[PDB]
Amino acid sequence: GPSCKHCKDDVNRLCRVCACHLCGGRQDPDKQLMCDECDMAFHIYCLDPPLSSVPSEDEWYCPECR
Amino acid sequence: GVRTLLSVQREKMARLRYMLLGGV
Ligand SMILES: [Zn+2]
Ligand SMILES: [Zn+2]
Ligand SMILES: [Zn+2]
Ligand SMILES: [Zn+2]
Repeated sequence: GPSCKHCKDDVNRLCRVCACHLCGGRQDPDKQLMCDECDMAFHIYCLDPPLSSVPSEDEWYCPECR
Repeated sequence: GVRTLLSVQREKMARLRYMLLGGV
């Protein structure tokens, strides 16, 4: 083999490693930002505070790496 | 540009597509 040992690429399990590091959900992959430091995924609406949109910059860093 | 999970997933799909074919 899989690409994720933690969820064995079971798309019907939550995974905070290859999906949203905060809630684990794989829904709205278009709204899951990839930290340009640790390469985790984050729902814009899981961040505290939530981002109403996908940032307009060239890089983004999650609350754990900033 | 900020990368999304979707963008990353699409790139892996594209890479896979080329090997699915046979690399050309
Ligand atoms: Zn996983
Ligand atoms: Zn989430
Ligand atoms: Zn990070
Ligand atoms: Zn963490």
